[PDB]
Amino acid sequence: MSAAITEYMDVAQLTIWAFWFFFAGLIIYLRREDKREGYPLDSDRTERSGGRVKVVGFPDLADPKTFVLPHNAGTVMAPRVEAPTSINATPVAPFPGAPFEPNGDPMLSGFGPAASPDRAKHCDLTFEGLPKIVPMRVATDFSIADKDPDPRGMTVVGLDGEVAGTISDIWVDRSEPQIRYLEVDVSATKKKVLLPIGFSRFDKKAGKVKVAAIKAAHFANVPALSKPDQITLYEEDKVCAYYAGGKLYATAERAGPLL
Amino acid sequence: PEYQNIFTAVQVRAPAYPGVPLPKGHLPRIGRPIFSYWLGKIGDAQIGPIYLGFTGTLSIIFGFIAIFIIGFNMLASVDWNIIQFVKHFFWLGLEPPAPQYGLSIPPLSEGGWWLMAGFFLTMSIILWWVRTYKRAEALGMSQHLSWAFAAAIFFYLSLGFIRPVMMGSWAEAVPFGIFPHLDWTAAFSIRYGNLYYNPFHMLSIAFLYGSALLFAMHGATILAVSRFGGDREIDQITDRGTAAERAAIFWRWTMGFNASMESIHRWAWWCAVLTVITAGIGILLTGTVVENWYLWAIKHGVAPAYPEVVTAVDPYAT
Amino acid sequence: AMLSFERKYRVRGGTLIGGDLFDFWVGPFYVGFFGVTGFFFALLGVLLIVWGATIGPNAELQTYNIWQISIAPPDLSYGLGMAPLTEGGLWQIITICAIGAFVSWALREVEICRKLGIGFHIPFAFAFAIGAYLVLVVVRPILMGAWGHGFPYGILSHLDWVSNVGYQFLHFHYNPAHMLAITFFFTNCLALSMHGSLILSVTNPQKGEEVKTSEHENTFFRDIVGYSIGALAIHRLGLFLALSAVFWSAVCIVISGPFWTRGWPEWWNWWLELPLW
Amino acid sequence: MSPDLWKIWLLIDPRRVLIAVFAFLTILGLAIHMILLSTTEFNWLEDGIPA
Amino acid sequence: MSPDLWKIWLLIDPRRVLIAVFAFLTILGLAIHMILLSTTEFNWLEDGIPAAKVQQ
Amino acid sequence: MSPDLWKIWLLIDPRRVLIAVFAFLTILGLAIHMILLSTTEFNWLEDGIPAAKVQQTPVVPQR
Amino acid sequence: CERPPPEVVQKGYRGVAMEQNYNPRLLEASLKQNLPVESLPAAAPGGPKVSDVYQNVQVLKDLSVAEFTRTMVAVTTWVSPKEGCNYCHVPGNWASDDIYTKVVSRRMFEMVRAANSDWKQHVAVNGTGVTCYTCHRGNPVPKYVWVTDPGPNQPSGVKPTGQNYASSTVAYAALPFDPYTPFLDQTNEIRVIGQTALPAGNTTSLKQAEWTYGLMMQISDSLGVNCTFCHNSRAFYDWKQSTPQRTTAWYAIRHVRDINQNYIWPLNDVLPASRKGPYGDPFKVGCMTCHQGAYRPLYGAQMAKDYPALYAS
Amino acid sequence: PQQLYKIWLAFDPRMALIGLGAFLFALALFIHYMLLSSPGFDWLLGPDHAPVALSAGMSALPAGR
Ligand code: BCL
Ligand code: BCL
Ligand SMILES: CC[C@H]1c2cc3[nH]c4c(c3C)C(=O)[C@H](C(=O)OC)c4c3nc(cc4[nH]c(cc(n2)[C@@H]1C)c(C(C)=O)c4C)[C@@H](C)[C@@H]3CCC(=O)OC/C=C(\C)CCC[C@H](C)CCC[C@H](C)CCCC(C)C
Ligand SMILES: CC[C@H]1c2cc3[nH]c4c(c3C)C(=O)[C@H](C(=O)OC)c4c3nc(cc4[nH]c(cc(n2)[C@@H]1C)c(C(C)=O)c4C)[C@@H](C)[C@@H]3CCC(=O)OC/C=C(\C)CCC[C@H](C)CCC[C@H](C)CCCC(C)C
Ligand SMILES: COC(C)(C)C/C=C/C(C)=C/C=C/C(C)=C/C=C/C(C)=C/C=C\C=C(C)\C=C\C=C(C)\C=C\C=C(C)\C=C\CC(C)(C)OC
Ligand code: HEC
Ligand SMILES: [Ca+2]
Ligand SMILES: [Ca+2]
Ligand SMILES: [Ca+2]
Ligand SMILES: [Fe+3]
Ligand SMILES: [Mg+2]
Repeated sequence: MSAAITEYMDVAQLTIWAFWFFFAGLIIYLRREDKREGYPLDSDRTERSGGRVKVVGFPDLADPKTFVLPHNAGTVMAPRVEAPTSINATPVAPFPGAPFEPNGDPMLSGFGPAASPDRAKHCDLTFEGLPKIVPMRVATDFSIADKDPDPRGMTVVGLDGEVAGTISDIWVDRSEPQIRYLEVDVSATKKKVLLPIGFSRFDKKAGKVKVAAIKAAHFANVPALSKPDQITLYEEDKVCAYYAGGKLYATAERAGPLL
Repeated sequence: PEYQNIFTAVQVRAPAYPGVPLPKGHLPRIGRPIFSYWLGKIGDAQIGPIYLGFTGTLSIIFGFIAIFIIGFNMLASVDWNIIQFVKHFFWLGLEPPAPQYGLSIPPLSEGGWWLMAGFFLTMSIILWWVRTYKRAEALGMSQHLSWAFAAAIFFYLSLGFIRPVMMGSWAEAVPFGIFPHLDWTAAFSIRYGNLYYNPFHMLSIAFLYGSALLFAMHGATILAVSRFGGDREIDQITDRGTAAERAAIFWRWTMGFNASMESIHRWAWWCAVLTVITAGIGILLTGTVVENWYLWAIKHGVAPAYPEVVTAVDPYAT
Repeated sequence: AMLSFERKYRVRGGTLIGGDLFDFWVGPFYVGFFGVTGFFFALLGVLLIVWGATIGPNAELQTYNIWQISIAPPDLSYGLGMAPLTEGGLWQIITICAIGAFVSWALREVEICRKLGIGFHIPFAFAFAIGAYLVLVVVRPILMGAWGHGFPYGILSHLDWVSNVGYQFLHFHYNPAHMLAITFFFTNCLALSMHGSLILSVTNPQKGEEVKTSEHENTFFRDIVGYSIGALAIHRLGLFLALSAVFWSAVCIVISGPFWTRGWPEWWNWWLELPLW
Repeated sequence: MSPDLWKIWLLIDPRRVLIAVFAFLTILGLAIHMILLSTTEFNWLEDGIPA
Repeated sequence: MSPDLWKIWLLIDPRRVLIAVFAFLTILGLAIHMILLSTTEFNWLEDGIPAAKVQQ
Repeated sequence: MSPDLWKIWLLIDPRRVLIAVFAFLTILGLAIHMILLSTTEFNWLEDGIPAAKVQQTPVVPQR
Repeated sequence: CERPPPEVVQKGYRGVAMEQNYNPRLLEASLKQNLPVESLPAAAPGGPKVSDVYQNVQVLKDLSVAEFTRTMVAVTTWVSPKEGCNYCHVPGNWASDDIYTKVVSRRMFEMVRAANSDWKQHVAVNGTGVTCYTCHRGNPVPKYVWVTDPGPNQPSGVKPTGQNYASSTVAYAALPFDPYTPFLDQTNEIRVIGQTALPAGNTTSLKQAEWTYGLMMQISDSLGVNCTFCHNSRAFYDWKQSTPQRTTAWYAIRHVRDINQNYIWPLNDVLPASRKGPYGDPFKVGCMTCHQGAYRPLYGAQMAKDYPALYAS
Repeated sequence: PQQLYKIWLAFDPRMALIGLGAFLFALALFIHYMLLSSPGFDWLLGPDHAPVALSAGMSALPAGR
């Protein structure tokens, strides 16, 4: 029982080698956990082989893991199969790794920055089973903090500083009190559209809302809700993606380059 | 320019939330919650309530006794002069017994108070660990947090208790002070030959830098996709939306591989824990199986060599 | 190659420089113009590091051991001028190549996030680490007066540089900005451990139980410490701590030598010489 | 001093004033006793009197 | 100096100024006493006057 | 200065300038008094004037 | 706070970062405090001898009268210029020894002549030399002496630790603040680091490394340098990687121990009580007594070579 | 240049004045600091700057390789 195993080896060397073995095992485990979403990959190697060679890399995938959702919403497998889709674009060039062109009208195309998957068509729920994101017209116990603007009646201006409507209601979150959406009453179609907070800037001096994503004339194509009191995971994603597409498709100068 | 979601522009007030009901046989939560406006610009503007059981009361008592002993000895070291106590506060400390006692109990002024303070502080830390385990299990959750706290406690006990017992003396332990314990940290490296050459020290530093890198990347990633609802990570884990897809695709295009919304939080968990695990080993090997880390590195061909441009004559080798 | 849900996002445009000239993907990577520039800067830097290892400090101390390979900066007698290739100019060329590669990487990230339609938090955060490196090898050598104040490029030799620079001030723990940076680093590690633990605990409950909701996350930390910060605020705080650590470390290293040339404990004398005591 | 000083108590909360003055007086007494203990002339325990 | 200075209480809240004055005066008294005790000339306890019954 | 200077208060309110000035002059006076106390030429307490009448034992000449 | 740039002296291999940094303004101010004194003109060589005109000459027995009086005139300037010659000599004559100052100075002469002949591996590398002015600088009592420090007052039943207290003797660190007694007066081991990769019977505690650290802080404060002036910090124990000044420091420690044990302590009987510490020991010599913040006394000004009465032969 | 007034048709003057003032102030600070560092143009040393002369074989800085 000493510190020298041989003429060259000692304890502090064996300990570091044992750590390296454990670290290799841990890295394999973490990389296997990383591969529960989006694998097996979609490449030319699979389709040339007639759907025979599946590209997963190393290490391969794990056995499916089960999540059970509350209030009897169902069960979801962490590694699952999903239906291959047909995109709304067309390749710019036939060589591999080439970009695609957003066929049609880019805002109303569902491709690029204006793209989204199809989530479940049910509202997110609280711990008691109520809808989670609701307007303040039904969450009456809520209130605006003191010494704060209360953005009701504020005019919303578009990308070019042209007014596109006014705020009508505020959609809040019952579980965590914060604002998730603004409701804009568009004065071009007599309709009401939702606007995420992440795409709006509060000019509290002059009482304005700035939307730098889309222009004033684009507020007429925002996807609408099914019922005026609640929203689903599908519609929220669609609404956010429509505004996100304007970060590239709004004007002719936003595609680049600088030089 | 564009809203970066760093501060909350407009706040909304709802009534206080007592919390998820606890099962039978639990005490009620104490305190009435209140709201802070300035605290609500960066996070949640609600403070309280708190749960205090029996383990939580015992932890408080033990810890306050330990801290009172430490403070009383710091005050006694300046002969009861409170002004001089304020002047020298960062330099004062309570320090371990002398090396001529081994693992015995010295008088109070010569290291008994240090032993009592260490025992009581260790008891409070253990009781707080039990409290965290019990609160995790009361709500039906798992026990990851208690495992991470157990790793931290393992490093703490290696630093203060296990290594001195292995070396056979209490003088190897760290003092209770601000500048005193930094002095201990410097002297430990000097005595055992340049701790930079300890390979577990190298691994621990790598994991600390990695924790900082991982938290910066994850925070920036979640803040960048929060316009799509990305901050609600549980929903994205159980139902993948555009936030998770864009976050994965960004990193896949940047560095060739990516993680998942669920999987990244594992990379976060293991990176931090391995910071302290490799730390606790690194000092248990020091002084027990390795005497000089620089000479150990030279023996294993790790230390670099430089041209001889300055040198000294050895007066012990004449 | 492509994830099973990635083909919807490979759109044309959003480039900063180049347009359609370099707008393509190479395997999983997106390259662009800055991809080309950064890749070839990195390639030349690697090849020059390998050649510097091949030459070695001498013909006798040259070795291919990875722990012992070191490329060193010039002497302090050259000032801010350009040194001969064998006497420290290779270090300067490699430093230029490294700076070019880092800036190219950041600009490629900017292009990628313009393409995906997301915010610019990630390149902004990377710029802090780039700035810390630039303070290490550019700002401090110019303020001091010579390129020889930079650190050598080697796995074990730059540790020797850190140790000797630290002992030039006799006790580096008493540097105040150093204390602030260390506090931020430790706090960041603690916060990361807690965030990971809570998310995993909620997502992986006890056996025969359903996935926990958002209320449980807040209740847990209100019952442990009496306060909960929220889902978005924990990421805010993590980014803030991780960037503050680096900012204060850069401050701590740029004041050692240029703005203070004595021992670091002595700096505290202003507190000990107050007339109150 | 004018007799109408009793109007102070409708300007500041009596409970907070009571607790603040109690805490301040206790802290002041402790501080003065310790400062006296730190000296050589006024340390009644180590003065050696009576021997 | 001015027969109209009593308007000052129409601007600054008296309840705040009372607290900000009492606290400031207490802190100032403590600081001045500490400054005096930090000198060898005005330290009334360790000056050796009158006499010294204890040995040091 | 100009007779029409009194218009300055149409831009700055009395409360936020009165508080600032009153919280500023006190700090300036404290800082100046401390600076003078720090020097050996303008320290009125330890200047030795007038006389000492305080006796000032072996000493430690390292400090 | 200071403003750049500093003056830098490189000591090691490039990239190893063994350098000295000086603030030019601080350097000029420090230089203003260490100027030398212009020497007296040389004496006429020849004439009457010392051993034939003086009675109680014991140390300077082998000089000439002109050189003897020149040496007396110079040491009047070096030590006691204000009081003159009555400081050492009783008024009325010169052969009497009824005053302690003359005896102390007679011992000091032997100390200086021993320093200039027996310790040339310390004080004669560049021929700087040691004179009475090196320590006194015109003052009867040197400005940088030390005694055994008792530390801050403690309660009657509390055992002192000797540390955890801000002190300028260790450059304002929380290290043991009295490194003089165990090292510069007594003879304790300074080495704490082992010289094998694996344990073999080296039971030095961790608390002794702090005492060594305190002594090194005092040494570097006395010389106005940093650690890398003598060391390479990756191996403090390694003499092969150190600088030539480390050997000089090694000899200087022994020189100071010799001075304290053999020249200062035996004088403790005849010195007045105003020259002693609270423990009853006299004022003693350290690294600060001669260097006074410079890497050489007076930055290496050479004034000892002009006076041949300060050499043993 | 003849028709330079068209340069204000592309750049907003309100931002241009802010940028110009900030840049000019930064340039002035940098140049003053550079002069303060230089050993020839340092007016803080005083008009009567007389560095200490070395009477004997003394050197302010230690020798280095
Ligand atoms: C005796 C020595 C002194 C000491 C002397 C010094 C000196 C000297 C320095 C520090 C610095 C640090 N010290 Mg210290 N320090 C000491 C003791 C400590 C202790 C301790 C427990 O005692 C701790 C925790 C620390 C901690 C710290 C940190 C605050 C800081 C290092 C982090 C940093 O700068 O990030 C900065 C991060 C970077 C620079 C990363 C840059 C990476 C970029 C992005 C480039 C890309 C990398 C790569 C090329 C990518 C490709 C790689 C692969 C191919 C994929 N020190 C002792 C007392 N310390 C350093 C500092 O503050 O620097 C600013 C510093 O210079
Ligand atoms: C040279 C050093 C001298 C010395 C010279 C002086 C001089 C000169 C002065 C003091 C003053 C004070 N000294 Mg002294 N002082 C010495 C030694 C001491 C010792 C001691 C342990 O030996 C103590 C405990 C004190 C304590 C005190 C306080 C009583 C007082 C400062 C009070 C304060 O902080 O107001 C801050 C708090 C407030 C102002 C709150 C406001 C009070 C209210 C609103 C107004 C008064 C109402 C009152 C509370 C109740 C009714 C009182 C009526 C007016 C009768 N001195 C030594 C001997 N001392 C000052 C004094 O006399 O104050 C009265 C003063 O001018
Ligand atoms: C993964 C490794 C990292 C880590 C992890 C970690 N730390 C943890 C945990 C985990 C997983 C916990 O679960 C636990 C916790 O509770 O977190 C919220 C904790 C914790 N880490 C802590 C500290 C901590 N962690 C550190 C580091 C790290 N922790 C690592 C970097 C450090 C450093 C770097 O030094 C510190 C200081 C605690 C805040 C907490 C555990 C607290 C605990 O156990 O306390 C027990 C004792 C008491 C409560 C005594 C109290 C007695 C009286 C109340 C005193 C009265 C006087 C009072 C102090 C006066 C002042 C006024 C007061 C009102 C403040
Ligand atoms: C500022 C907060 C923290 C942070 C953040 C951060 N780092 C980042 C990012 C962010 C946000 C990225 O987006 C970016 C990334 O892509 O991450 C995956 C990155 C990154 N941070 C990295 C590393 C890294 N970060 C570190 C630190 C930190 N990064 C901070 C703690 C460290 C430390 C502490 O040492 C390292 C090593 C990379 C993995 C990656 C950037 C990759 C990159 O720039 O690639 C381009 C360059 C090359 C591929 C080759 C360069 C060619 C050179 C010739 C190499 C040698 C240069 C060197 C000067 C010589 C050798 C040095 C010796 C010491 C060996
Ligand atoms: C108003 O406030 C009052 C006056 C009441 C109290 C104030 C107190 C103050 C101001 C306290 C300040 C405290 C400070 C600054 C503390 C600093 C502490 C630090 C930095 C500590 C850092 C490290 C210390 C460590 C790691 C010590 C670890 C020791 C351990 C683990 C020892 C365990 C020992 C055991 C279990 C011994 C058992 C032996 C037996 C049981 C026999 O002992 C009795
Ligand atoms: C050059 C040859 C001389 C002469 C003529 C003297 N000294 Fe020194 N000296 C030194 C120390 C530490 C002391 C003790 C402190 C003290 O007593 O003041 C002395 C003391 C003296 C005295 C006695 C003065 C007195 O207090 O009455 C005298 C007369 C005296 N010295 C003369 C230190 C040193 C040195 C440092 C190593 C050197 C060199 C000298 N002295 C040289 C001389
Ligand atoms: Ca008594
Ligand atoms: Ca008195
Ligand atoms: Ca006076
Ligand atoms: Fe997260
Ligand atoms: Mg200590």
